[PDB]
Amino acid sequence: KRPMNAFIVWSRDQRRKMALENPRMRNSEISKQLGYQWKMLTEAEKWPFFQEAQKLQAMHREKYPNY
Amino acid sequence: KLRAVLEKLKLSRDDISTAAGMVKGVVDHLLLRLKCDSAFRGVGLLNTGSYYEHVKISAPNEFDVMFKLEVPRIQLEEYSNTRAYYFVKFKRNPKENPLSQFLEGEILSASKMLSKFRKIIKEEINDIKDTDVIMKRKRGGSPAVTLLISEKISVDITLALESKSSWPASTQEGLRIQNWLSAKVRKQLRLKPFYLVPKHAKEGNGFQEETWRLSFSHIEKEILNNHGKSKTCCENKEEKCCRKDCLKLMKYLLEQLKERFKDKKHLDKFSSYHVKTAFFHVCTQNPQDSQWDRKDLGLCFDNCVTYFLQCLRTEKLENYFIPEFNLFSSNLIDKRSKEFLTKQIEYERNNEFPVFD
DNA sequence: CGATCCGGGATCTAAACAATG
DNA sequence: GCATTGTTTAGATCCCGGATC
Ligand SMILES: [Zn+2]
Repeated sequence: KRPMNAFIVWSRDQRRKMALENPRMRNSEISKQLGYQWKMLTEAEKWPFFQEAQKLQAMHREKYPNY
Repeated sequence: KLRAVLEKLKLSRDDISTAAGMVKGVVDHLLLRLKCDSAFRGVGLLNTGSYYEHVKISAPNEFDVMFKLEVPRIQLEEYSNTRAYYFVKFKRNPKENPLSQFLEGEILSASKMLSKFRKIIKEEINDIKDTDVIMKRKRGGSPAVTLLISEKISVDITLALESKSSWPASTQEGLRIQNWLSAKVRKQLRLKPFYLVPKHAKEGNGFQEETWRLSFSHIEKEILNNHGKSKTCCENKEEKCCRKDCLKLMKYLLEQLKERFKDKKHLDKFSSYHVKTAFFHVCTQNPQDSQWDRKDLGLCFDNCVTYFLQCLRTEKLENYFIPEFNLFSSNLIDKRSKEFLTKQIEYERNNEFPVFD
């Protein structure tokens, strides 16, 4: 499995904590709202997620020579 | 597997572009200043070698440029029973053939004409000052004028005689490519002229040097650039053949080995022609595109090694165009160098050719 | 000539790929 | 399996030297 880019690392938690409070059964609408939210965060609000994705590929790129 | 080794052999696009630029600039001016009623007036350019055949490796620093002469009505007398070296005689007296000043008696001076040829070149390379040019000394035997441009880019120029007459008796059973390519292609290919280049090195007493060597370098270029049993092999991504890739790595194998033994030792004195001729017989016995699938890169390579190994193991590799002529004849190479060569490859083959990296 | 078109190194565009009910 | 954003590559386009008439 290709490592999780900063969007997926951020999208796994928010979709859950939204679908609990929101009553939308479809994930198509919920994902549209997540992309709406990720496109509105500040670069400082997104930097730690980039650091996390770098640490993800840190032990997936030099431990698995496949891409 | 070894597919990554090719990336360390691809010529830089800017390297070939700048190198061929200065090479063309010297060649055209040299060719332009040539052909001034020295019977050279009809010299033509013939592009041969590992570059124009798209098998050049490492860096593009060497070129194989051939100058041809359309000398007509030539009668050839076979030298001894060599089946490859020939006297250039003239069929009839009346026409006053252009190279008549180079006629000794009834044989053509392969030495006087070649020295005159180098004379015209050495005169005019000095005059041009656009590019630094140094003429390498004629190497003992070498029939070629080796020019050295500034910072490598060596150019090997071989004066050749074009003969639009039919091929010889020696080539009658050669070019056995009927199941491969076509029997129709062979006829189409045989009608094309054959060329005459001065003999490359000493053999025998060292005199009677008026012998000439047959050259089918243009033939090797055509079948390499149209190499598939089906006409569209390599036209599309589907069914891309590995043919060129096999003798490419083969040339890198031997090229790599010659450098390795830089002790002025053995395994020397045989060029890529043995690799190219061996790969030629490989494609003969493998006349199907299915056998040369791209996925089986290591397999078709291994089959090409196998035939080279067997050519070594049998100690006989005949010229493709001339069957009797043996490039692995006992006179040409001692059996120990084949023992030398087979020792390496077999080690390198099982141990994955460690000299590549 | 030069007009054209092919082969191959160079470079681009596109779709597939990751987590998720 | 839907719809998002980012990364990665391969399937494709571009570009140029050679070549034949
Ligand atoms: Zn092919």
